[PDB]
Amino acid sequence: AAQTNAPWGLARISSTSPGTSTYYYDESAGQGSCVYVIDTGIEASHPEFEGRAQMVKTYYYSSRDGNGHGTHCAGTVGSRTYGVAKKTQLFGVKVLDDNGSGQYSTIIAGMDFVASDKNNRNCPKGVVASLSLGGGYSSSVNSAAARLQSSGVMVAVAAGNNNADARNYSPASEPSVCTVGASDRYDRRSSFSNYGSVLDIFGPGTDILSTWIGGSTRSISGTSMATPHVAGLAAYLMTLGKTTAASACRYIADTANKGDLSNIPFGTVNLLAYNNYQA
Ligand SMILES: [Ca+2]
Repeated sequence: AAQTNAPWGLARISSTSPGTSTYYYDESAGQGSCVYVIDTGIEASHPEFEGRAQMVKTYYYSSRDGNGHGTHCAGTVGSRTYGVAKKTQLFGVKVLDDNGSGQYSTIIAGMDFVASDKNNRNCPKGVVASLSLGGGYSSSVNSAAARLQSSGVMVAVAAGNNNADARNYSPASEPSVCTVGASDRYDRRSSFSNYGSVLDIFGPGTDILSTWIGGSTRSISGTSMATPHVAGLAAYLMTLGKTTAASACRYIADTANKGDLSNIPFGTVNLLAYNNYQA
């Protein structure tokens, strides 16, 4: 399949080179996989989701995304126009309030919720979780992310936006998950992206067009935007049978575009997520 005039980040993850605008992907498009978006919620009624999105848990008085961030992330995972895995099922877990913040205890509870809830969902090709959140180092937050990954979910987490070593942030610093840095359309490390030996992969994170609340769209930037590109890529690859939840991060790193990013500090991977699709 070919989607012309796609958002630059979609075009980038199916290209060996920057500067193109068509997204190429196998038409299976993540069908039969599931992605949990653990964030501010998802505006499921948005047509871009085509009935494939649903809120499954909230820790607040409503399950509505009153912020937009979770809707944007979900859109990069799996919206029809802005998504990597255009046929995946999307499940929203609202651990962040409408101001975009959440207590670590609530975030931990939402991770444990996903580890159990996947047993209530039909995801024959596999389960992914996209965590575009984080704060300072917490061993409890890291151990919750580790449990989620151990349960058989491919966990993708944002590296953080501190232009610092991700070793000091959670869940970014949990070794066993897939920690995602951000790049821009000219293949630079995004100025704000964290770095360090705990990163597994980079994805597009600067000026990312996706869905927003009120049935709208907008471009925004962050490692929060890079993470759902990798989560959607994992779902896509698991539907194609190329990898499994336990192996997807390594598979993505093995098949990534290698050595092509600028402003990568010594000791940080220079790997950019790539779907290797050959039509
Ligand atoms: Ca890792």
